[PDB]
Amino acid sequence: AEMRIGHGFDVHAFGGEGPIIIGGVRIPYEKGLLAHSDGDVALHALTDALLGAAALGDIGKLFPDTDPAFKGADSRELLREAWRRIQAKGYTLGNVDVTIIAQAPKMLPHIPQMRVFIAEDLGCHMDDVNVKATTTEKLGFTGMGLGIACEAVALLIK
Amino acid sequence: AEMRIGHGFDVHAFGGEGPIIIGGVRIPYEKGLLAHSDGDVALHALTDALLGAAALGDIGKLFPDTDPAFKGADSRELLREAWRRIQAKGYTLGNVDVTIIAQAPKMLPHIPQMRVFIAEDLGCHMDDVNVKATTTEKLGFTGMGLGIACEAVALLIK
Amino acid sequence: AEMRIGHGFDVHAFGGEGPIIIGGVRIPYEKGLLAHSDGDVALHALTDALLGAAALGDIGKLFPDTDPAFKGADSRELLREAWRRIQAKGYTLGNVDVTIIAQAPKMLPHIPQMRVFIAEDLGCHMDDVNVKATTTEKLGFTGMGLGIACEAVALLIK
Ligand SMILES: Nc1ccn([C@@H]2O[C@H](COP(=O)(O)OP(=O)(O)O)[C@@H](O)[C@H]2O)c(=O)n1
Ligand SMILES: Nc1ccn([C@@H]2O[C@H](COP(=O)(O)OP(=O)(O)O)[C@@H](O)[C@H]2O)c(=O)n1
Ligand SMILES: Nc1ccn([C@@H]2O[C@H](COP(=O)(O)OP(=O)(O)O)[C@@H](O)[C@H]2O)c(=O)n1
Ligand SMILES: CC(C)=CCC/C(C)=C/COP(=O)(O)OP(=O)(O)O
Ligand SMILES: [Mn+2]
Ligand SMILES: [Mn+2]
Ligand SMILES: [Mn+2]
Ligand SMILES: [Zn+2]
Ligand SMILES: [Zn+2]
Ligand SMILES: [Zn+2]
Repeated sequence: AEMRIGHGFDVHAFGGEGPIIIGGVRIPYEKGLLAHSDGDVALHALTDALLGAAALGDIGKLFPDTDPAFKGADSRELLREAWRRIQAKGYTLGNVDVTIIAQAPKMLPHIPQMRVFIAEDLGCHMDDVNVKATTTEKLGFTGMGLGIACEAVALLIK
Repeated sequence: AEMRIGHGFDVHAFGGEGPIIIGGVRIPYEKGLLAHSDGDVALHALTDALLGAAALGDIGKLFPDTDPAFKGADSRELLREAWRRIQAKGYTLGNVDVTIIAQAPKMLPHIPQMRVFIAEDLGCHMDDVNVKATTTEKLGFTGMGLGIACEAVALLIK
Repeated sequence: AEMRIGHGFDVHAFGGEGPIIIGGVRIPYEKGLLAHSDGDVALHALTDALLGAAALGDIGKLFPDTDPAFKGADSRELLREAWRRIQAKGYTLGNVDVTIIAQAPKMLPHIPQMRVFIAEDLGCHMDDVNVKATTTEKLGFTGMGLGIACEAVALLIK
């Protein structure tokens, strides 16, 4: 059994009306997130971490910012699709860990539901999906409420 | 033997008198770090990386920002406590890698002592604990001396 | 077979004439990168991820900012040298995943060539090297075109 590591990172800016979608979960907030998809940084970062582990590039590589094939869709579809590909190459999920970086809104109440979504989307047990949040103690663009960042790592098995 | 990956990230802002505690080590600096605990970003980030690998959430989940149980303590206690929990679920340490992001102070002289602390706190050999530092070449909130960031990754074995 | 995780992170600021070197690849851009070496954030971050996995510190530890031994060289040499050391301790490459964080230039056309370089430098198959890019949607120092950040993770086998 060969094992593979992956990393992902994403940022999206605030704009317009709430809510925001993070980890599939619709979360109420004063601002919404500017996006060409649904702006779900958590799932984008996770997808990159997963793809990178399977050495398949990134989301922008699999789903061009323009292309007809998979266009203007919600990030859960993109996640499921990438996982389809990652499995086609003969990988199963080791586990994933996600780190949301945001000053607000409060993510912790929504994390259990995010895990239901991700566990479903990758067809695994919840105990292989972990999600956290942190603030930057009001420092930097996230700390000064301009956007949200997210990091994810992934482990795969062949 | 099943293997598990984890990631952690933390930021704290400068304020008041030095010194700062980073990786358990008390380091002299003009400013100190604003915190509800001892503001040890290195250990916080490590703890999250470890917890995330064991799919146990984050420090804020285990030790609420308010709660009586483990209150206003130093981050080495929180680290040891989380490791107690991570072991209770039947995990041993693969290895940890930590990345301090700070313009100053200079971290490199203190890294050997940080590793003594962490290796003790997780009850392992030093050769399973790695710590680095980097500046952001004067860019961003860390680069403009407003705070310190840290990243950690962890590998666990069941 | 024991397995080891590593993480790396690097930033460099824009300045002077293009081009920039990223992942060994010379990429045309209006500004160049301020550096004591060639300012290759991608390879620096990768090297730290690799060294950290082998618990050998960071690049600044192996190659002091001043030292005669390996001085003012290009980052591919530093990468190859660190890999020599990492192998001397009895490690082979599991895989690496790299994440470039930059508003511009566009990295995606250059990624295939970056992988040729890294795969050569670590003497492995391309399918063990993954590289991505992302913008911070115009937010933060990278988003406001002041510099480039990069993250890397690495897996090693003993
Ligand atoms: N400096 C950069 C940044 C991104 N990219 C590519 O552009 C894509 C999308 O960039 P983005 O930062 O807007 O990512 P999204 O969160 O919008 O999907 C990435 O997935 C990469 O393929 C690039 O080629 N060079
Ligand atoms: N956007 C956010 C940020 C943090 N959190 C939670 O709040 C806790 C503490 O946040 P923090 O950024 O002040 O972390 P500390 O370094 O102060 O421990 C985290 O551990 C999460 O449980 C959240 O629910 N939503
Ligand atoms: N706060 C810090 C930052 C960096 N360092 C050390 O200084 C070295 C170089 O720092 P740097 O941010 O300029 O890294 P480069 O990208 O210039 O190689 C690091 O590799 C660390 O060894 C430190 O001791 N304390
Ligand atoms: C964990 C990672 C990837 C850290 C990199 C730091 C980063 C992207 C800072 C954003 O700039 P900023 O918020 O400091 O911009 P400014 O302070 O200029 O508003
Ligand atoms: Mn806090
Ligand atoms: Mn430097
Ligand atoms: Mn975008
Ligand atoms: Zn995105
Ligand atoms: Zn903290
Ligand atoms: Zn560098």
